[PDB]
Amino acid sequence: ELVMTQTPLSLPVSLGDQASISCRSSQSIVHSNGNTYLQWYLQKPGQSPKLLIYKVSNRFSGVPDRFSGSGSGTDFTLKINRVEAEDLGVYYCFQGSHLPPTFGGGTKLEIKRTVAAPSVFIFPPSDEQLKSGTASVVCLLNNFYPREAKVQWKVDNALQSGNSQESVTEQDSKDSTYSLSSTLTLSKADYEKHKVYACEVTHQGLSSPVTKSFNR
Amino acid sequence: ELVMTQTPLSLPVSLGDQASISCRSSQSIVHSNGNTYLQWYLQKPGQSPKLLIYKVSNRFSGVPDRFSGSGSGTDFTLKINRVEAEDLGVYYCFQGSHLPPTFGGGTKLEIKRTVAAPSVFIFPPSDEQLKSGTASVVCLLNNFYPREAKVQWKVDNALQSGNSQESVTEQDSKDSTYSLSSTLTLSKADYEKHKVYACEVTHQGLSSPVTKSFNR
Amino acid sequence: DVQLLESGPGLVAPSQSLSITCTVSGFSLTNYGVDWVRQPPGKGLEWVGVIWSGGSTNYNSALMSRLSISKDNSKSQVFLKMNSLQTDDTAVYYCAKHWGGYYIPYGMDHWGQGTTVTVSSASTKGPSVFPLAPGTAALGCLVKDYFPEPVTVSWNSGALTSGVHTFPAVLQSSGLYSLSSVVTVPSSSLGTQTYICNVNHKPSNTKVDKKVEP
Amino acid sequence: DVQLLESGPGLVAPSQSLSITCTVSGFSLTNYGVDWVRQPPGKGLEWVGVIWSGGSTNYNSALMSRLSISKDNSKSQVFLKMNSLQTDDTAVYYCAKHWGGYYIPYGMDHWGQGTTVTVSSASTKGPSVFPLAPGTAALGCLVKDYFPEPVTVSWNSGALTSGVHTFPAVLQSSGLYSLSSVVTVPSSSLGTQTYICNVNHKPSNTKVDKKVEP
Ligand SMILES: Nc1nc2ccc(NC(=O)CCCC(=O)O)cc2[nH]1
Ligand SMILES: Nc1nc2ccc(NC(=O)CCCC(=O)O)cc2[nH]1
Repeated sequence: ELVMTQTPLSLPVSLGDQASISCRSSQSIVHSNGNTYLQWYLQKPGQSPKLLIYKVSNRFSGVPDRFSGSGSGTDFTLKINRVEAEDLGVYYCFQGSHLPPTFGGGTKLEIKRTVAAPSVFIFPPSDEQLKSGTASVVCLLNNFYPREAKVQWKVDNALQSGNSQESVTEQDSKDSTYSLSSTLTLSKADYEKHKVYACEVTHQGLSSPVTKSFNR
Repeated sequence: ELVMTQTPLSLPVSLGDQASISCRSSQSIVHSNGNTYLQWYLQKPGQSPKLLIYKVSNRFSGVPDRFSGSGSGTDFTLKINRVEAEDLGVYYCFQGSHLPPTFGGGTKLEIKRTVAAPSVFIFPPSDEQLKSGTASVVCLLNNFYPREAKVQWKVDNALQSGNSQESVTEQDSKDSTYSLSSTLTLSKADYEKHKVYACEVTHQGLSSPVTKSFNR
Repeated sequence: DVQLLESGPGLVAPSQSLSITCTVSGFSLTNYGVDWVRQPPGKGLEWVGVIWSGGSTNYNSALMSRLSISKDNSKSQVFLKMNSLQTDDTAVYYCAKHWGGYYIPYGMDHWGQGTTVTVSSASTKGPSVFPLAPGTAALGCLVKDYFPEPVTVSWNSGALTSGVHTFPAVLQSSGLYSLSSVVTVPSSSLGTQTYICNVNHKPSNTKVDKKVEP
Repeated sequence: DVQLLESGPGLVAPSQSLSITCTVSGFSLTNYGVDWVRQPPGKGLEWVGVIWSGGSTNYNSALMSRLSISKDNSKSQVFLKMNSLQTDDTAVYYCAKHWGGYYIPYGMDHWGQGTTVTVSSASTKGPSVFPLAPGTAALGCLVKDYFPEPVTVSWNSGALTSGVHTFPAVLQSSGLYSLSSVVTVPSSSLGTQTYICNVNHKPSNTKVDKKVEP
């Protein structure tokens, strides 16, 4: 069975730069009828894949001129002349010359943009939630770049560990930023034992670590 | 991120034939010190992996002369002459020239041997199991080849469906055979409702189906 | 207009069977082959099978023993059925329309949104939704303790779109998922406008609208 | 003589942390690097990380934000620690000794037996063991309703090894595993010899011996 080998696995690229993604087949994908059925798809965050290129080099309708496919036999390339924010996603090559057809492993396009510090917000547990016996405290880091950030939880200045979880969005398709939630979970009992709840955020865009806190 | 492409994914080969496995790298794995650190490992059923070849072509101690590695740059082959039952397993190539090191996807070597018909046994549920509320009736197909086998349950000649599960061993390292279990699971109540439990087996080494049954 | 939409059970127990229906619109199944493609969490696309226009099928090698695909041309429905579900089979399943060529398509021009299948012996649980009370103000909803994926979240019945971040759910040690949706809004509007998050969890048939006040 | 043996918790809940120790014998950690390699169920080998003889480490890209490897040369122990465990992380984890070369090893000469980590919120359950009762006679043991993997089975405390088949476990709709082990023996010995199956389930600390009779 044919293996399709895509490289790189991830491709950080600055806005406005060139991009080149490679797909190699383990054998020729030239069909005996002369056609070479190699396609490229882009799957954006939250979306279903969409056809970009078919038969190696033909652009599907709606696909901007910026995208082009080339190659032959076993060696194929997708190129993007001037990467834009909206080109963010996972590109997959696909072969239908040989049964069974197969996808490549994917190349994750990440956009490199300028530094943007997060806006930091803290939310105490809702009254509604307390009424059910649990206490979630949420720290929100909104619209930042790069992805790397540190969020520490402190309860009456006692650094927390083991009792919180982070989620980070996929990179944004319009401004190439990220957002991040850190949720601290405590029993209602334990929540009501302490006064000061602090979210402490470290990020390259900030001049110093920023603490957001509240008193219960 | 260097990708290692190993083909084929599965490699059926007759006893005493030559097997040939391919490993291609996404870039040259010739180190700047002139060595190319490509290794081949074999992982046998129920075993930890074991080193066969290092530095493309060198046999690890104990490795029979039947195994030979070759290749250069980005293209590498493992060859096994006179394939033996003990060669059965999953072969991986592995690259240590570049950080991070990477394994290939593996190649499952399956031995093709002459046809062997299963021996068939049926087992009633134990009295212990019934007195806890469930009846497992087990049909065993022992030591056959090839893998494909048809097991049908009949209860008082009623063909059963949806109430059974099948497990098949990995191929055997000494005689290249398989064994299969088919488990028919029933409520104690439903089991004590019927008399005849029949396991009916079709296989290529049999000239007709073989039924094994018992009366409760 | 071409549309495809997968429908399935959401949660299936291990060893049991998965039936999914792809309902198709704006083209005829008598004329187009359809593919099934799946995507395991955080992994890549995997080709599952094809049912051609004329009705013949081909399958993924790994899955062919446990897989069947069929269709009803008159109903515009394609059916995937898989037996002996393993945890591995947890994925988003997609059906996709063929485009181009005669015997081999040039590509898959339309895809459904996908249906999420979780293979697990756990039972369905609907979420609890809690408000995250507020020149920029952030507000949100905490969508907590549900199983399985997915939940969908909107704000003001979809009228509110800019500044919404619905975070990927996180699996808790309880084995239940939790996620939050936040929106950024003008501080001036906090007195005037109401903000309602509309949370939907189809496997439990739960639908919540939560007003998020200061 | 060279040995490596991994030790871990068996079952870890999602979001929580994993600690594995690899204990080594017959060589010194001050002289050899050791790799960590994992194998998810039914999938290939994945390199996880390395701690070099001098103590520096390198990690897998996908896991490195959540991964640390350290060691204690004096105690001949290497430790892997991973945070925020996902269902994905379910695998057999192996440590492996470097062999050959100076800065870059030629290969991994010796590997431990591996240790099975299941990332799940379910609780441990020890197995129920029922007899499968008998020129050639088959007998067996039905090892039912345990969680997580693995169980080991032997016969007559390991004296009986030929003709033993322990089938891969099947995951049932209850979320519990079941398997059977069978042994093939001389019918004539069904009156002279006793047959006992020894069943070990480390994650539940459960050990069962079952005498199998006609
Ligand atoms: N979206 C797609 N689904 C499929 C299914 C099968 C495809 N290719 C083939 O069947 C090629 C067979 C070649 C031959 O044997 O003539 C190609 C294909 N593309
Ligand atoms: N069993 C193995 N574990 C490892 C870890 C790392 C390996 N390779 C490298 O570190 C390459 C470094 C190349 C260089 O010298 O710059 C190679 C390797 N093999």
